[PDB]
Amino acid sequence: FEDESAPITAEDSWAVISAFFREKGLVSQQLDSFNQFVDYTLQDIICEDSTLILEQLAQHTTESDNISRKYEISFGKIYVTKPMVNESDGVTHALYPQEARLRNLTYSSGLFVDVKKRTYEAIDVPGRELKYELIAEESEGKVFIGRLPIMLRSKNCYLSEATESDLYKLKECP
Amino acid sequence: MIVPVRCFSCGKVVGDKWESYLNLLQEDELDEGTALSRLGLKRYCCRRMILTHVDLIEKFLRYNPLEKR
Amino acid sequence: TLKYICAECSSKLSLSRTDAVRCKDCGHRILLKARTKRLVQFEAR
Ligand SMILES: [Zn+2]
Ligand SMILES: [Zn+2]
Repeated sequence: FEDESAPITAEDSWAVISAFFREKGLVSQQLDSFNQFVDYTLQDIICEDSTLILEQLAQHTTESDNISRKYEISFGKIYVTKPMVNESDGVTHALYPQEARLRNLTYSSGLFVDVKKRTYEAIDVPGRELKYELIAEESEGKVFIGRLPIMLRSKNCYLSEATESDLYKLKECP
Repeated sequence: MIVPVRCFSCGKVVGDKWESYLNLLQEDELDEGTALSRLGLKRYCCRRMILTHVDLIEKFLRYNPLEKR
Repeated sequence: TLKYICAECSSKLSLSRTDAVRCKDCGHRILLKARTKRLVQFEAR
């Protein structure tokens, strides 16, 4: 007690267990796995490969049109938004779990990606190496590629930061 | 949910001893046994009725009414 | 006509068949039908 370094009894282990359950919770593995997936795994899946190259050879029967094209498309950063719902009239509004449960919707958030539309050309001189230079069509602009379902209380959910009073206001059981 | 009107076993009216019980626990700083004895609950059938009650009605009352006048 | 209550305003709204199912105060699309007027009998047992 008075000694800071006094040994602990078997009753204090329950204080340690209480601290563990305060920090972690009972379903921490589900939320932790989903947070890791959304925060890092989606970006890895998007960036790995996902570089479609299409080398359109000149196929020149005559020397007048001896130029080879090459169109390629890559994908940059991914943006995941908060859950929102598209309505019949086209108006999109924020969707809450105790609306998707009643209206048979899906609690999902849209995914967007920065497309990067590059392309090269080459002066098709036979014998000389096909040197592929830039045609200035180095184009690219997020595009909606789908919707990811969101688990509740995860980092990208409306209830992650909600307090007890806010949960009562949103008709959600604490 | 809310305090039962009567003891299941014998039938003693315990529905009017809930707020007094909470007051005794809070205002007078009595322990549960002395508070139960102060209210006149002598058989353990009644003591388990009052002692083990979980007053869930408050949680229900935290939500906003569906039909507000 | 027949009455309903908004889910998050508790506002009474009388609607016909041709009316779009929405709340006229907040635009909410969840509506609860009003309590019946006919008497209900319960056995206190
Ligand atoms: Zn009894
Ligand atoms: Zn409304």
